[PDB]
Amino acid sequence: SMNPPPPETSNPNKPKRQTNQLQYLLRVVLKTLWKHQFAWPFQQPVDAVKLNLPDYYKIIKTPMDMGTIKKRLENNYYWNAQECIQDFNTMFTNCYIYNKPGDDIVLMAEALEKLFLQKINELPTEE
Ligand SMILES: COc1ccc(Br)cc1S(=O)(=O)Nc1cccc(N2CCCC2=O)c1
Repeated sequence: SMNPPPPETSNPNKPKRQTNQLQYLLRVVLKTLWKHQFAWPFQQPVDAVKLNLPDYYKIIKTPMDMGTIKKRLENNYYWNAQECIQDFNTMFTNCYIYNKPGDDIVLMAEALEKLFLQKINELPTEE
């Protein structure tokens, strides 16, 4: 009960589109970060029970993780690339809010974010 319902990965009344940029976000950006040695804490919603983080969802009220983003991309949840990019940024931002600079989890987020930005820098112009 300490864990909230996970963020939705489908929403039938939400509008969505498929674009070459969203395809790139799944095939390149998500794939790259997913396979990284530092991906594992971010591959699923924070489990405040398993990880003994009872304060986590008192502090982080807009949770996000790459497991959710992966399913959202696979399920064509997004209207555009910016919506997806926002989810990645929410995930990083949450980490920096909850944890202390220089913590192991923050070092991992920072490495992933660096890679993220490198991949985003090559995002193709739309169509
Ligand atoms: C002592 O616990 C750890 C130490 C270092 C690492 Br790396 C991971 C863990 S953990 O995954 O067992 N627990 C843990 C603790 C604090 C923050 C986060 N997370 C996960 C993603 C977002 C976020 O804030 C998880």
